[PDB]
Amino acid sequence: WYTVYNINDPWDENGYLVTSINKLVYLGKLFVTLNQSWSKLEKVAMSQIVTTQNHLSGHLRKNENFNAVYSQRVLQTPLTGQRVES
Amino acid sequence: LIAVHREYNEMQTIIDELCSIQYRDVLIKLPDIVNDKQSMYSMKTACISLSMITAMAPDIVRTYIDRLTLEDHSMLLIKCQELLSKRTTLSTQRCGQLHATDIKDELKKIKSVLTMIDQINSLTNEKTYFVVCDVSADNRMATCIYKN
Repeated sequence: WYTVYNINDPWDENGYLVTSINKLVYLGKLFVTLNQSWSKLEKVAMSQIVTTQNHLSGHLRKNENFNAVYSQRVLQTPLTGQRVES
Repeated sequence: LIAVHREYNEMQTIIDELCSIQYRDVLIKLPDIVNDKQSMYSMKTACISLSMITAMAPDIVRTYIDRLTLEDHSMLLIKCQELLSKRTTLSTQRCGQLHATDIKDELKKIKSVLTMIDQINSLTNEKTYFVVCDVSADNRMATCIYKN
C-alpha cells in the first residue's frame, strides 16, 4: 500500500524543470525501494518454506504406511514462488 | 480617441486645454476638427497594437516597474507611480516570478513588443523632408541637404 506524495505547486525555487527533476528522483527512489522490499519479503518466504520442508520430511520419513508415504511425496514436491498457487 | 467619447462641453473643456501648445517659446493651435471617420481608421490600428502589446508583454516588464520602485526611489519615478496609482483598471497579477531560463521566449516577446511600438510610431511619425546644415543669422533662410 504505497502513496505518491506530491510536489507543492504554488511554491518552487525554479519551475517546471526543478519540480520535474525532484519528481524523477523521488519516483526512482520509490520504485527501487518498493522492488527491493518486495524481493526481500519473497526471498524470506521462499527461504522459510524450503527450510520447513526439510524438517517436515525428516520427521515424516520413518513410517511405511501408504498414506504416510503419499503424504511424504506430496509434501516433498519441490516449490517455487511461481509454482506455489497450484 | 477622446471625441469618440461623445459629450457636451467636455469636448470643449478638453480642446481648449489641449490645442494651444508651446514649443520653442511659440504658441500655436489648430481649430475646427469636425472629427471625421478618417482619423478613426488611423486610431483603430493604434488600438490593435495596444491590445497586442498587452497580450505579448513579458513577465519581466510589469515586474520591472514594481522592482525598481522597491530598489530605487525618485520624484520622477513617483510621477509614474502616480499614473499607476491613478489608474488600476487591469489588476490581473501573474503567478510565477522564477524566470527559470525562458530566455528565448523572452527575446521573442520583447521583439514583438518593440515591433508593435514601431507600428504606433509609424502612425504618429511624419516623413522628414529636409535636413538643415547652415542657418542664416536672420533665421530666415537655411540650407538643407535632402529633398524628400
